[PDB]
Amino acid sequence: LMAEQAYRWELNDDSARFIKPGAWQGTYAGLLAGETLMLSLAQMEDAH
Amino acid sequence: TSLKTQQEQTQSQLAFLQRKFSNQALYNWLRGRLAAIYFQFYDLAVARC
Amino acid sequence: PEIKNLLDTVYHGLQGFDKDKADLLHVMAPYIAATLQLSSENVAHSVLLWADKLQPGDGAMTAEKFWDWLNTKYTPGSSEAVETQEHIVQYCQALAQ
Amino acid sequence: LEMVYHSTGINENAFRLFVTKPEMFGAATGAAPAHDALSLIMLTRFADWVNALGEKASSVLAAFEANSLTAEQLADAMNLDANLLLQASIQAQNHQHL
Amino acid sequence: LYLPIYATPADPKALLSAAVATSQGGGKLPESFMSLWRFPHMLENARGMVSQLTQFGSTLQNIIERQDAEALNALLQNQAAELILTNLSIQDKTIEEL
Amino acid sequence: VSQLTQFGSTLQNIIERQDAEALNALLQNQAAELILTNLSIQDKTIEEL
Repeated sequence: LMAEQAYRWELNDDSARFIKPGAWQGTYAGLLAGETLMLSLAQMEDAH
Repeated sequence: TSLKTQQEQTQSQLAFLQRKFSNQALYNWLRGRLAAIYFQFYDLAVARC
Repeated sequence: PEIKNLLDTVYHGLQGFDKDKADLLHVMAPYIAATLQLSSENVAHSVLLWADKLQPGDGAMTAEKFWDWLNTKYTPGSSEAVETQEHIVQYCQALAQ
Repeated sequence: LEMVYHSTGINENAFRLFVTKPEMFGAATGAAPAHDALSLIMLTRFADWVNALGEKASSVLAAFEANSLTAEQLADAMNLDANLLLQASIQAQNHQHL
Repeated sequence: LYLPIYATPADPKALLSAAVATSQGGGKLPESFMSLWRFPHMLENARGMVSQLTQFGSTLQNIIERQDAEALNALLQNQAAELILTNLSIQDKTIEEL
Repeated sequence: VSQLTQFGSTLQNIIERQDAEALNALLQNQAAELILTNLSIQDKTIEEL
């Protein structure tokens, strides 16, 4: 979310939010949780 | 009596296989979630190439 | 609890989905396959087509209606009473059957 | 209390329910649940009944945790005649239990 | 003169096990913070942080698989240790037969 | 691309694991079903005696 503020200020797209709350799930001990963030940052890079 | 005990021991082991974490349903969820991530991330990779 | 987990997974996966970019059913099939203990993804796709043709439950449910309800009236992680929630449960039960 | 939980064999969510609301399990209202043998035997019977419900248990327990369970749903779960459970409930209501 | 009827016991029931699920709510996002790094640098930073998290996730999956399999390994030993006693009783009664 | 290859190795490991664990559960349900006939045979041996 700090990289997302940097994005929403280098460009002016205050509406664009890429990080979703669903990355962690306690049912499955939060396994795989980081690979959703990796995908979300790859979207934040490619849209930039 | 010995054979009847073995029936219970097989039921206890089957129950442990169903009740543990790291069971079938966790791996099914991991496969589905990872496959969806994998295809999205492939579309990003090929766009970059 | 199984149905609740299915709803959470589908809602998280389909967030940000675009109608014109791809078919809703094809995008929704993998998460349904993951939650309902299916071996193959295409089996879930066929099951969803069959369910859409049956229109299960007392309130005839389909992928578009289900997606709209999930988008609007669902708050994951909380136990709340919703008028349409019974139709959602009936549709999920039909899929498992 | 671990030795209790493992010996009883009860499922995780019904154990949570038992800890949080002893009244649902019929322990004396307003008191912490007892691990007295008198409570142990009823917990074991509850775990056995849940196991007997089989695959239906997932829905039955959820309907039990709400105030939702009815004669018809439980009769379908146990493969019994619905009229049988309805009449058993009527007879139980007529007679003085404690 | 009357030979009684040789009533004969039926097959044992199939034991049945109940498999229930557990559910836990969705997560909640932290408050975002503004910081002095141009995006390419803060992205190389975060990407490094995330790859470290993925590495903890792979270690965690390996631990989960290992500990569950080792609890099964201990279960099979306690179960064969219990099965041996009846064989000892059977062998002893074979001696008395001879 | 190297990140994508890393998702591909995780995905292969998951596929292998979940399929083997579904076989593990199959062998338990299959031995649980095989035990019943042994119980019937042992019971009829008692009647033979």
